[PDB]
Formats: sequence, C-alpha cells, structure tokens
Amino acid sequence: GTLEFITEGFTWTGVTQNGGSNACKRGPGSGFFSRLNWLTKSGSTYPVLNVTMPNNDNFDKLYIWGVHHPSTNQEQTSLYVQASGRVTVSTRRSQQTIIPNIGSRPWVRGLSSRISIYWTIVKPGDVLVINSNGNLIAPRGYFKMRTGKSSIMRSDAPIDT
Amino acid sequence: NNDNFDKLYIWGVHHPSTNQEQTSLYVQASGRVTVSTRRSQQTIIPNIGSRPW
Amino acid sequence: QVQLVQSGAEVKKPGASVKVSCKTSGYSFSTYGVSWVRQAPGQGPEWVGWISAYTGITDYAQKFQGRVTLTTDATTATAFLDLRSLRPDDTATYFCARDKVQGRVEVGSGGRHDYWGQGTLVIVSSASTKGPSVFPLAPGTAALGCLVKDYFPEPVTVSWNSGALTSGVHTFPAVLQSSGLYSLSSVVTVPSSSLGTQTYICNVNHKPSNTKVDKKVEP
Amino acid sequence: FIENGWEGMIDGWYGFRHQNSEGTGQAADLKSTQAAIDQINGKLNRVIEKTNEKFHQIEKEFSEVEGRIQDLEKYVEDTKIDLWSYNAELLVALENQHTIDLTDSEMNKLFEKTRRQLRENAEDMGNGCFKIYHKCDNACIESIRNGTYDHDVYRDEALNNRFQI
Amino acid sequence: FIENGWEGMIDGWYGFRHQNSEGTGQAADLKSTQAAIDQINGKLNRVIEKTNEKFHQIEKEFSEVEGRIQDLEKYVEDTKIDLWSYNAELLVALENQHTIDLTDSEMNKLFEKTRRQLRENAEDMGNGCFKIYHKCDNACIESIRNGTYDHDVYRDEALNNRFQ
Amino acid sequence: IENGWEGMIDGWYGFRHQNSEGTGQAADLKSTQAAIDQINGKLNRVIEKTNEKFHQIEKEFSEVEGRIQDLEKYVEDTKIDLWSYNAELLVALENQHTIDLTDSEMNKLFEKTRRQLRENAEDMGNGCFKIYHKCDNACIESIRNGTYDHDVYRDEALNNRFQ
Amino acid sequence: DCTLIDALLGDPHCDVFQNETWDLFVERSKAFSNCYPYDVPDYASLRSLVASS
Ligand SMILES: *[C@@H]1O[C@H](CO)[C@@H](O[C@@H]2O[C@H](CO)[C@@H](O[C@@H]3O[C@H](CO)[C@@H](O)[C@H](O[C@H]4O[C@H](CO)[C@@H](O)[C@H](O)[C@@H]4O)[C@@H]3O)[C@H](O)[C@H]2NC(C)=O)[C@H](O)[C@H]1NC(C)=O
Ligand SMILES: *[C@@H]1O[C@H](CO)[C@@H](O[C@@H]2O[C@H](CO)[C@@H](O[C@@H]3O[C@H](CO)[C@@H](O)[C@H](O[C@H]4O[C@H](CO)[C@@H](O)[C@H](O)[C@@H]4O)[C@@H]3O)[C@H](O)[C@H]2NC(C)=O)[C@H](O)[C@H]1NC(C)=O
Repeated sequence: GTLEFITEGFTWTGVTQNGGSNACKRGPGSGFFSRLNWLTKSGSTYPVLNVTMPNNDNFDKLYIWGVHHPSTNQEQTSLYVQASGRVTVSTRRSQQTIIPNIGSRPWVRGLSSRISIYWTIVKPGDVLVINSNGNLIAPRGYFKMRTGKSSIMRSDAPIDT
Repeated sequence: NNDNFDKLYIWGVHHPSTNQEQTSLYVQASGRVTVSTRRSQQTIIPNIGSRPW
Repeated sequence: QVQLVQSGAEVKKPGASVKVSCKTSGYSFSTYGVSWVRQAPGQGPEWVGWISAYTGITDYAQKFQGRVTLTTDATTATAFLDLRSLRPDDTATYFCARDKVQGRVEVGSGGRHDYWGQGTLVIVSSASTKGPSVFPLAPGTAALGCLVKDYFPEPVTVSWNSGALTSGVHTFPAVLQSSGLYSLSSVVTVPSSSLGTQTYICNVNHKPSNTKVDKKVEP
Repeated sequence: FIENGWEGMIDGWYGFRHQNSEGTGQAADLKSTQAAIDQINGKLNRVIEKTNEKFHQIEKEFSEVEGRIQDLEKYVEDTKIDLWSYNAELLVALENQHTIDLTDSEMNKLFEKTRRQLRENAEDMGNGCFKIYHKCDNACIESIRNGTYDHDVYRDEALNNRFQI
Repeated sequence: FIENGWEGMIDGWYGFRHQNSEGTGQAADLKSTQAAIDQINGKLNRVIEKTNEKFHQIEKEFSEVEGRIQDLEKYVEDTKIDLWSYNAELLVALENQHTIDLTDSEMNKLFEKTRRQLRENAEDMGNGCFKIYHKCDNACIESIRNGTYDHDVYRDEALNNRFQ
Repeated sequence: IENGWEGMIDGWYGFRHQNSEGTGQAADLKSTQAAIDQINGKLNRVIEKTNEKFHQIEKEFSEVEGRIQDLEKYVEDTKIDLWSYNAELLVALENQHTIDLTDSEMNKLFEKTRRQLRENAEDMGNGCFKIYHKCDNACIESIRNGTYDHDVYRDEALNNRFQ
Repeated sequence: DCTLIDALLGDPHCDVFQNETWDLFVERSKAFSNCYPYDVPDYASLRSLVASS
C-alpha cells in the first residue's frame, strides 16, 4: 500500500553510476529508471563488487534490483568488460544468483537487449549482500513494507466525489 | 528400484563462495549435477559468490 | 393410440355464441386436463384456458373471462369450449390439447401439450353462405386443375380421386375478392403421356353449404 | 384425529367413508388430493430442475507426489465436496419435513371444510368422524362431498335429536 | 375460508367487515397487523444485516494462458460462486414460504380469537364470517373488535334465536 | 394461555383443574415425552459426529510469497465464511422449529381434550374449559387418562348450558 | 495408444491424430510413447492448455 522509498548510500567503488539509454528518456537528453542504478565500467575495469547493507530497523525492507542482458558480446564487453557476467544477491536466510544471457530479442523501443527484475525482502536483524562481477542493475535503496488493507484493481471507470 | 514401494532420495549441491574454493574441492571451474529417472530429469548448476556469513 | 378429434367448422354471426367439441381416446380421460389455444389467421397462437378432467377446476385467460366456459363429459370422453358474444375478432381456428397430469404421482413436465386436435375453424361474419362453382382448369410434363369460385364462408376442402392422387398437387390459399366471396385454385402436374388411361377427380367439398360436387376435367 | 389411515383407498389420496341406512360406502375427494400433489410436484420440479454444466476443470487424481500445489488442488476439491454434500443432506431433510406437514395439513383442512359445512347438524366424534344427527341418505351424502349440503334444510330435524332423547 | 381478500382496505393489513341494523362498515385490527409486520421486519433485518468486508483477494480475470495455477484460481472462484448462489436461492425460497405461512396464520389466528370471544352466541358461516344471533349495534361491534364483548350478556337472546 | 406455569415440575405440559373438591394440578407425561423425543432426535442429528481431517494445506505463514500464498489464504477463508453461514442458518432454522414444535404440542393436547369433552363444556378463551357439570376428582382423572364418557354426563351438562 | 502430448509433438504412431479436433480427448491407460525420449517441464500445464484449445 505504499511506494515509500528510502535511499541508502551504497558505495559502488570502481564503476561508473547512473547510466541511461535513449529508450528511457528523461527530459531532453537520455536517462533510466529512477529507483535503479545502471553500473557500468570505469577505465577499463569492472571490479568484483561486494557491498553489504544491514537492517537495524524494526521493519521489513523490500529491495528491487535487476540484471542486464545484452544483445551482443560486443555490447557485453563495452559495458562490463568480463565476457560473462554474474549477479548474486543474498541474505542470511536466502540466496539468489542470476547469470545474464546474451542474445537478440525483438526490437522494443530502440533496443534488442533487456533487463530482468528481481526482488529481495530483508527482515529486521538480517543483512543484504550484493556481489557481482558484471551486468548488475543496482538498487539505490529499499521500499518500506507494511501489511494492511491495501490492494489493486483493473478498471476503466472514472472517479467521482 | 526393485522393491514394491516408492523410494525418496534426498541429495543436494554445493555452492562455493570463491572460485579458489571451487577449484580446491571439485577441480573443474564450473560444476554440474544431474539427477534423473526414466520419466523425470533435474539439473542444477552451482552458483559461485559471497553470501553472508 | 392417442388422439383428439375436434368438431367441424362452425360459422356464426356477431351476436350469437358457439360450442366446440374435442373427442379424446387412447388414454384414460380423467388423469389429464385440457388446454385450449386459438389462432387468428396469419397471427401466432394465443391461449384461451384450461380445465381439469380430474377435479373440474378451470383457469380461463383473463382476456376472455365471462365469455368463455370450459366443461368435460367423462362418459363420451370429450372436452367442450363455449364462447359467447362472438366478435369478428374471435374469427380463428380453435385447438384443444392434452395438458397437466392429474392424480398420478408427478414429474418433471413431460406434457403439458402432448397431443393436439386437428383444429376447428370458427368464422364470425354477418354475411350469407354461398356454394362454390367448380370449373375445369382445362389442360413432357403437363398441368391441369379445378377452379373453385365465388363461395362463402371458408373452408373448402379439395382432394383428388378420394385422395388416391396425392403426389404433385398444390392446393392454394383461398383469396378474398372485392365481391366479398372467395376463390380457390388447385392444380396437378402429371406426365403428358398417361391421358387415355387415367382420369381425374375434384373432390370439392364446401360444408357450410353442404355442397359435395365431384366434378371433372379432361382436354 | 384419525389415529390410522385407509389401505385400499385407490380412488385418490383423501376421502370420505360414510355409513347410513342405505348402507356403507367410500369415495375420494379429488380436489384436495390434487392440491397436495400439485405442491409436491412443484417442489420436486424445483429440486431436479436443470443442473449446472462444467467443462475443463482442475485435475483431481494424481500419479506422483508433488507437494504444495497438489496439496491445494486436493484440498479445494475436497472442501467443495464436503459442502455440497451438506447442502444435499439438509435440503432433503427440510423438503421432507415440509412434504409431511403439507399433506397432514391437507387432510386437516378437508376435515374443517366438512365441519363448517355441517354447521350445527352434527358433532365431532373424536376420531375424525362425524355423527350427523339426521337421516342422511346417499343423495345427502354426495351433497356434502360435492359442496352443496344446505344445513338450513336439516336444521330442525338434527337440532332436535341432538338436544332431546 | 375467505376465498378472497379485500381491496380498498387501507387502514391496516387485517380487518373486520360488519353488517348490522345501523348499516355496514369496516375497520382494521392493528394489533395482529403489527404482529405480522414485526416478524417480517425482524426476518428481513437478519437477512440484510450487513455483510462481510474483503480486501486483497486473488486475481479472477487473466490476460494470458498460464495453465495449471490459473486453472486452479478459476476453479476456486467458480466453486465459491456456485455455492453462494445456491445459498441465496435457498434462503429466499425458505424465507418466503415462511413469510407466507406466517401471514396466513396471522389471519387465521385473528379469526379464532374472534370465535372464542363470541362463544355460543354466533355461528361460522363458512366463508370466514360470523352470523351473530342478536341485535349487535355499532357499540357492540367495537366491543368485539377491541376485546371486551361479554357473551354472558347476550347469551339468552342469541341462544334462543339459534334454537327455536 | 397468554402465560405458562412456574412451579410445574411434574413434567412439561399439564392440567390445572378447579372443582368442588378443590384445585389441583398434574402433568401429561405422554405429550411431554412427545416434545422431548423430537428435540432429542433433532439435536442428535446436529451433533452426530462431525468429520475427520488429517494432512491439509498450511494456513499460517511467516514470509510473504505472493501468488500461491494469496490463493491458499483465499481458499481457506472462503471455506470458513461458508461453513459459518451454514451454522448460523442451521441453528436459526432449528430453533424457530423447536419453538413451533413445542407450541403445537400444547396446542394438540388442548384439542385432544376438547374432542373428549364433546358437548359438555365450552372454551373459556384462555385455554381453559368450563365443564358444565359436577366433575369431582374421579371424573377429572377420567379426562386426563382418556376415559371420560361424555354420553354419561350429556344430559346434566347439556341442560346447565342452555336452560 | 497415444497420449495427448504425443499427438501434439508427433510421435510416429500418433500421426493419425494430426490436425484433429475434440470436445473431450480420452487418454487411455494402455498408451505409450515410442520416439526420442523427452520430458516436459510443466507437463501438466501444457497438457491442460492444449486440451482446452
Ligand atoms: C536477430 O534477429 C532480429 C530480427 O530478425 C534482427 O533485428 C531486426 O533488426 C532491424 C535492423 O537491423 C530492426 O528493425 C527496426 O524496426 C523499426 C520498425 O518498427 C524501424 O524503425 C527501425 O528502423 C530504423 O533504422 C534504420 C537504419 O538506418 C533507419 O533507416 C530507419 O529510418 C529507422 O531509424 C529498425 O531497423 C529491428 O532491430 C529488428 N526487427 C525485429 C522484428 O526484431 C537482428 O538484426 C538480429 N540480430 C543480429 C545480431 O543480427
Ligand atoms: C564481502 O561482503 C561482506 C560485507 O561487506 C563480508 O561479510 C563479512 O566479512 C567479514 C570478513 O570476512 C567477516 O566477519 C566475521 O564476523 C565475526 C563477528 O561476529 C567474527 O568472529 C569473525 O572474526 C574472526 O576472524 C578474524 C579474521 O580477521 C580473526 O581476527 C579472529 O580469529 C576472529 O575469530 C569475522 O571477522 C564475515 O566474513 C562477514 N560477515 C557477514 C555477516 O557477512 C564478506 O567478507 C566480504 N568479502 C570480500 C572478499 O570482499
């Protein structure tokens, strides 16, 4: 019942942040999804990223993150250096590892490549650990979670007072 | 299974933290485990990375 | 087997009334009611009423109420319909039909208008009766016929050879003339070889005028 | 009242058994018979009136053990069955208790009809009969049965046998 | 008894129509009217006593074909509907058969109350009327209607017109 | 009988008489058991042993799973809501009946008693009888136990009633 | 002798089923496969969805 987002200062060292494609234009120039962070190469290195972010709060944190699937190997190497990427998000209880697949998909709004979106909920006392040597679409923070009356519905009927 | 009852087999697959650990234990850079019966089939490929301690 | 034979067509004038019989048979009269439905020429059927042969109970359609009286005679196994104060509106053909099951166990609704009367024409007109003139319809396929002309009221029944020739016959709808009377054709298509050997019959019969005139045709 | 019922009555479902000078005799009341029938008939028709149609549903038998989904597919189908089964037990029970009280009331009603008719010319014997206090020959009897008995006629006769002798 | 029922009675739901020397006239019995009402009222209140609330449920329309889970989500919701639908059909039917027998018994009961009151001074005509066998003017009539008719008073008069 | 009798502990339905010999009371045990036996048997049907269930689905959950869990919770809630309705309706019906059953039992005893007295008594209007003859205590139990011969007190009663 | 999925894929003995329609397809106990050995992740879903096509 809420998209109440809270930013955390992840410190992604050795990689260039905030990439964006002409598919997802913000204003005149080009951009990206606002709650995700496109980490690409810096110099000609993509380090093995290995960050962590606890949960000392008293509520469940929902983290939305993802992983980039390039269309060609050329595009894989331009962005992430390593021929084959890998993204591994994990808590003390759970664990989750995606290996991006390279290939041509149909053209959608300028692009033959894609992004898979994954979530990880991390509970109070627990800890989130992101690890990746390529292809990560990183999170800028968490959404608060609460349980409640809220829900969703498909309809085309207008709203009156 | 020459017996007259269903046998349940529990098995698993190890996911190492580093490649150095993968090579120490199983030699091959990347493992693979494939358990199968005449009707079914199931294949896991272990994923290497750091999880919390 | 099971049947409902109704009375022959009656003809009556605006004031008077009428009574129509429906003789039943082939099933035990008293374990089934009777439904009555009428049909103004060219229009669809409209319901008149229902009466039980078990309990004597009736249900008339409220449109007629007063004018209509249903009865039954168990001895002869017959249901009757009496309609009073006949309007020319009421000119129609009147059907009886088996309906509801009485006494007996029950169901479901397996009839409920199982079997019907052959229908019985009622004509409410103030005009005179007139018998028809029958003229030959003078004749490789070939055609012949009769012309039943200038009669009133309906109906006229036309057959051929007491009904021995049924095939290839078309008897047409009576057509009203501005003279108030009716005219009716009936034709037969037959092979144009059989002429010496065969012959033909017009079983013309207009029963409001007791006129059985079986009058014949040849080239 | 009638602590019993009559076997061998095959004319209908409710009836009259009289005894007078002319002799005994029996006859069924067809109107109150059909009255019971028409109700049972219609009640019965509503129960067996056309069911559902169902086509591609879920699977309900299984060869292997799958755990969670299968556990749910079987719980759903069992939960269904158990409820419909309750519905059917209750339905029949209700419908029956009614079908009984319906027919007991029909008899009951015919009796009253017959008492209101005789007015002050007869008394309730206690077993669902009447002691009619006058010469009631067979014509008079069908007069009762077919709803035409004029009491104002046998009033004086009856009234006096009742209050004298 | 009463083949029929009275149109044009708008004072209430059950009533008395009398005819005496002073003339004819009509009047409703309010007490047995409210008696019927109060039952229907309360029965009706229990039916529409506010239903359930429900919030985040399962999805029930679907765009793409998913097979097994979707077949189950559709089977669950259909099964639900069919049952609740049966509940509602049966409810109404029962409630109605009752609401009828409730009101038929109310009329019935008023009639008996009135018969026990007249004791031996009147007879049941057969159509749910009474032939009262004495001079019952309008005061006497309302004395019956409002539950105060003393039979021990008109006993002798009535008793004698009845019998000789 | 606008009311009912406290202090009747002989049974559930009864007779209270008043004559020359004095007042007195006594319960009709047959029509009492008649009511009981029905309530008894109705009650037995309801509580006739319910049914056994073993390995079912899970109904409480620690973590949020989305779709399957949503369905497992919807199924079990839908179940509950229905059974709950069944039970509310059942009891209601059963009760309305248990009332009309017992009201009719009283009602029936009264009629039995009226058919017995035939033309020797009148209905006072409050579910009593004014018996129109000297009915001492022997005569009273004769009524209660189903043996009162009316043809005997006919003349006595009939005449106090009319003349 | 054919299961539905075998007619779908086109096992040799299930050729007589090609391009067929049905209101109700009836899988028999006797039926078998006799082609390249296969397996269908999410078998029951594919079966279900073709069945109602
Ligand atoms: C693998 O297969 C896929 C599919 O066969 C294949 O992708 C296709 O590539 C062509 C271009 O090579 C693309 O078609 C696009 O379609 C839209 C129409 O809705 C056009 O606007 C685009 O056209 C422009 O680009 C032109 C180039 O100069 C301009 O002249 C023009 O005005 C437009 O700006 C565009 O061409 C699309 O990328 C797909 N089509 C589909 C259906 O997927 C791909 O080539 C293959 N992969 C590899 C590595 O070869
Ligand atoms: C990549 O990601 C994460 C976080 O950024 C990281 O997880 C943590 O790393 C440290 C180092 O491996 C470990 O901390 C342990 O914690 C307990 C505290 O309760 C200690 O007992 C352990 O201490 C001992 O080991 C020491 C070694 O220095 C000795 O001094 C001594 O003998 C102690 O017994 C130990 O420090 C743990 O590994 C985690 N903890 C969690 C919750 O994840 C991971 O190490 C990072 N790796 C890389 C390669 O970048």
